[PDB]
Amino acid sequence: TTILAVSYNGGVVLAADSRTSSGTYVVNRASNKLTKLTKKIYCCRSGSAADTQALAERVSNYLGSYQTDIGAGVNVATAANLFQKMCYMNRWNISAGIIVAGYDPINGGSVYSIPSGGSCVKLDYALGGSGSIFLYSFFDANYKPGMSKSECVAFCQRAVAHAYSRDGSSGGLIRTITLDADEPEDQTIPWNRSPYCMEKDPKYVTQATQNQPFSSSAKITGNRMSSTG
Amino acid sequence: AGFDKYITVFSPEGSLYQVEYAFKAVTYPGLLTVAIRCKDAVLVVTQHLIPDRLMRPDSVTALYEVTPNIGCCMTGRAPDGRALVQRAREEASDYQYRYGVEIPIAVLAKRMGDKAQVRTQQAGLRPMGVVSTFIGMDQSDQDGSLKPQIYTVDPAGWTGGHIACAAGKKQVEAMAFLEKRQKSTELDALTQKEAAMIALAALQSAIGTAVKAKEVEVGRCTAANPAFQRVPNSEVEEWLTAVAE
Repeated sequence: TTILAVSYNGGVVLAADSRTSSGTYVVNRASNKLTKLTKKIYCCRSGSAADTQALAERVSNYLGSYQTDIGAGVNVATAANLFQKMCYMNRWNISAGIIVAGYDPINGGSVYSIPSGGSCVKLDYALGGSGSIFLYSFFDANYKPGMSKSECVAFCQRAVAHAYSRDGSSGGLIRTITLDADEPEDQTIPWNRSPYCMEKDPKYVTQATQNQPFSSSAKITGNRMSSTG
Repeated sequence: AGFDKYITVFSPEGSLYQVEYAFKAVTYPGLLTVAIRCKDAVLVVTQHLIPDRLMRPDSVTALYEVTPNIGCCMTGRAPDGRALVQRAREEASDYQYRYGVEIPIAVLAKRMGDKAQVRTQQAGLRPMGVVSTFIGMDQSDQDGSLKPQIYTVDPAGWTGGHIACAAGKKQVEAMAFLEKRQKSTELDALTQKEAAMIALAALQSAIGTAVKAKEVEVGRCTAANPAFQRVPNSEVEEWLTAVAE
């Protein structure tokens, strides 16, 4: 499970994998971890699936009522605070890491990270899930703030493809969504079109010389690939 | 045997006097609303008159939105209506939270009618003096299209669908005009502009003042945009000028 959100000028870009696994078996290979709360606020949920689904739908049911009552759009701080409160008074029973990202006309685009513990940190870019730790040292190197909308979604897809290539718990479709002043737009690039994969990476084409032929010299010359040879 | 009319009890001839006096509270504030539905849309027009000229002309209203898809007008005692909306809104969230779909319109009308019947049974509570009209568009089955709906709930709880309802001050003259207009044409075949012309003509027939644009607010639900929304004065003026001929 890998989820991430990156903020740019206009709004935010959410990206995530699509695979729920039972430890070592792919239960669902086309899952959807980007849950909408409002029209312009989404959440990427990681950890357990039942707990985060209950939380997402409870908070979205709250947000629908607040917005109808006040009659004007909802900030992202509201939704992030609701999530933090809930995931804080259930912190012993649930294992739920949330990334709440959205756009409001007041403060532009915003990304909040609510980890397992239950805190709430408002960031410029957030990562989460079991396969995240492979992305930190990817963002420290290849990421610069102030990107455009298109280059942002390209970088997000690239980050997720580098995260689920090495991680076992992650994989499948790459699902991204862009939230900004215009309509929120979605995109799902499959695995057979991903911007990276360790099978098509030409540095992993030549194999490790492990099966040495029974030979007379100590020169290593590659594997033994047939019985005659 | 002395009072018979200060609490919820039956009087000798078989009437609930507190529910018979709650029909005189709706017609008290002198407001009048007309809701109509054409082939593709629902319109609700209400008098929105602020005789005082120091009051914000956009603060006091009658149209509320119960759900993104269902709106309502509240005729009668002004605060009551407001409170009622809150109840409706609550029942939506529960429903929206407990079953996972947005609440139908007939279900909301039935539940808001039942809540009204409970007050007419216990001695303590006072019946809500407000004739609520929920307008919306519902999913029609076996074809998937959206069908317009207008539901009315009284202080007693007499919920009912409608083709065109009128509520409030001089509502009988408005209903008579609508009935006379219906005997000729077919309301479920008219278009939105004609329907709004008929609604405005009924309202101007019931009060007889040839209303201007700033005294009425119009709310609409359309098959194209299913959400309830109120239409600007730049559109109501176009129907006023057309009724003028």
